[PDB]
Amino acid sequence: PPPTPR
Amino acid sequence: GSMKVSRDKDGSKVTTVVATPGQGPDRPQEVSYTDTKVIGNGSFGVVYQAKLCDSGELVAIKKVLQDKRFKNRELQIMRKLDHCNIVRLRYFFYSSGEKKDEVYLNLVLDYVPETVYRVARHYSRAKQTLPVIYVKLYMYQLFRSLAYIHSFGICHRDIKPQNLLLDPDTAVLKLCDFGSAKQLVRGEPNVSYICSRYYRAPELIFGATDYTSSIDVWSAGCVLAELLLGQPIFPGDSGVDQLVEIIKVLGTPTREQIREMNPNYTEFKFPQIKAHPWTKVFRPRTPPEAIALCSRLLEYTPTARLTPLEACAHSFFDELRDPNVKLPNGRDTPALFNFTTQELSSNPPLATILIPPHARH
Amino acid sequence: VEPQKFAEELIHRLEAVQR
Ligand SMILES: Nc1ncnc2c1ncn2[C@@H]1O[C@H](COP(=O)(O)OP(=O)(O)O)[C@@H](O)[C@H]1O
Ligand SMILES: [Cl-]
Ligand SMILES: [Mg+2]
Ligand SMILES: [Mg+2]
Repeated sequence: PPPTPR
Repeated sequence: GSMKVSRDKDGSKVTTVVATPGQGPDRPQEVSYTDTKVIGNGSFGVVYQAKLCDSGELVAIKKVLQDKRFKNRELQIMRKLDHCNIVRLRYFFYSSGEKKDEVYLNLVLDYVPETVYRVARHYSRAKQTLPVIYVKLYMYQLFRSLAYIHSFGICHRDIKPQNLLLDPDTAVLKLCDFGSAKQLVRGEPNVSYICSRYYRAPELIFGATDYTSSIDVWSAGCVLAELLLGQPIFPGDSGVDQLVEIIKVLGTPTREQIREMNPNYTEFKFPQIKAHPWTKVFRPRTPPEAIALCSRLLEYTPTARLTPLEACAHSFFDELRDPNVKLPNGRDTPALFNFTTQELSSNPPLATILIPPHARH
Repeated sequence: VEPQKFAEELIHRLEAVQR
């Protein structure tokens, strides 16, 4: 799972 | 980025780059390495092993693509870290790669040959259980690294066996992979879909955005349970699958516990499933104090979970504080009591327990 | 992810495993 989007 | 590629003294390909050291002010220096080979690969990028030409020491080079879509704090987080149970960032530099006219970030780290996952997998396919002494050693060092990063307000957000590097000879554990890590600030929301499957805290599965560093403690509890059990304790493809496994062990959370995790779920009528006793969860030969510790980590209410520093002081690790303990290979245990003021900042009086009298001399 | 839809699935699953 990826971190928060920009 | 400029990268001089040449050969030297044996036809061995030598790569020269100008790399910035991990610590201190930015003072980049020429770094030469050889014997480059891929030891890891994925959608994140590539991981190479290489040998520094000067010292001859082995290093890992994590080469990740500068993705403008998401936020990556991996570099900025690793640069401020310096602890014996966290993998060291020696240098970093920028270069090109597969994508045309694109820029990649290269992280030069200490090379550590094994992981907790690979070691655990050996015992699983051999139908053996990891000796309790190693469970103590690995878990203790994990909690120290957590106590360290939490003191800066940094949450790893991806604690799992694959991210725990091991040097089996010295039994030293090093936490790695800070691509999901973040400095948590109260009042500022965080992404909920974080942490790897099997190790995701219940509040994360419930979709909380106001979670704290205690999610790392839950994940650590999952690692502990896994080492004792020989397999993941809460497997499942989806969040619901994993939550069912958790409920089958802990029992249905109370309304108050649900509120502590995510208030938006307090008014639903979940069926009441009885808890399965921890002594029945693990094998009958499992040490009572390991069961006790695990039940204090795997708690629904995040504030009820032990802090990493408190976990180190738990009775399960009492053996490690014995003067006459040695590794099964014959060597002494790694450094375990060299706590700094920063590590103890969360709870200074714990030093009485954490530092045994035979360690103060 | 609606809390309603999520709880609905969870309740369904828990009823299946409930003694
Ligand atoms: N410093 C290292 N030395 C040796 N192996 C490493 C090192 N760092 C990472 N690895 C190995 O490469 C794998 C990927 O590293 P990691 O940082 O976790 O990448 P990712 O962010 O994609 O998960 C790890 O599972 C680990 O086994
Ligand atoms: Cl039940
Ligand atoms: Mg990883
Ligand atoms: Mg990562």
